[PDB]
Amino acid sequence: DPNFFKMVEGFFDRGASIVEDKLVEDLKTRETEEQKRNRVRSILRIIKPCNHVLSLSFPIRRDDGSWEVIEGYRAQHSQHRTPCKGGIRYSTDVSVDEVKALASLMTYKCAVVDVPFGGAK
Amino acid sequence: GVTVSYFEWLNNLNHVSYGRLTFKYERDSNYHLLMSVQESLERKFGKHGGTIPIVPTAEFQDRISGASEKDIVHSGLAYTMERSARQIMRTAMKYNLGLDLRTAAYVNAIEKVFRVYNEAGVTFT
Ligand SMILES: NC(=O)C1=CN([C@@H]2O[C@H](COP(=O)(O)OP(=O)(O)OC[C@H]3O[C@@H](n4cnc5c(N)ncnc54)[C@H](O)[C@@H]3O)[C@@H](O)[C@H]2O)C=CC1
Repeated sequence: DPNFFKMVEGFFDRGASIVEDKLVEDLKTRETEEQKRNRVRSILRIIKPCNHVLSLSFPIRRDDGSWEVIEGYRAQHSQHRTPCKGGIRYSTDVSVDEVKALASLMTYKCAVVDVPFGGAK
Repeated sequence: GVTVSYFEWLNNLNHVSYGRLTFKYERDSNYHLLMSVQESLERKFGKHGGTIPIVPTAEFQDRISGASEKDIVHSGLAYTMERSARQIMRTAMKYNLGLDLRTAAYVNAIEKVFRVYNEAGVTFT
């Protein structure tokens, strides 16, 4: 029973240590054999983190005239294909760490089935 | 520098420097006041023939010839920083805070930021 956000990011780092080699060879450009390495390792650092993350705060007025502060989140992982699609969850245990995770997970989920828009949550 | 940052935002938002349309206008109005004091006296003491050369001071002249935008800024600042102290002095009495000023600073802020949520209907429902 390991942490989850480590699991997802754990796969990406693992799956990038595999494709990295067969991917340098299939590049076309006027570079060295080492400038390509610095080009692949580099793009793979750009795909990994989450571009945008927001954080909100609401003045809601309860039914009994009271007030309280609701607190939300939304993370858009990638912008490479627009829009971004991602569900909304209502739960008292929605951290900002698990929103980054599930957002990144959809950018790859909706890529294996060739659905254009990127990931969010 | 927050106050002057507010003045720069207005300068960039009026699309004209400060006073460009008024410096030479307010300059003439000063010399016509002096020439008015001169004439008015020389209608009473004037039969004696003595001229009365009413003229600006050597400092008030150094204020007319070099009147620029820089003066209006260093003025609107000295007016903010003064109108605002009188409100901290006051609050330091309305709550009997003595020589605790820091608390009176935050008390003014909260008491003004409160009057904006209250008279607005915070909820859009
Ligand atoms: N030759 C190959 O290895 C592959 C060829 N295809 C071909 O693509 C054509 C139709 O695929 P569609 O995507 O439906 O049409 P499309 O013409 O609109 O596809 C545009 C390109 O973007 C890729 N793509 C799709 N969704 C993506 C996403 N979310 N993120 C990143 N890339 C994405 C596709 O694989 C395709 O190469 C067919 O000709 C099919 O055989 C699709 C996958 C692999």
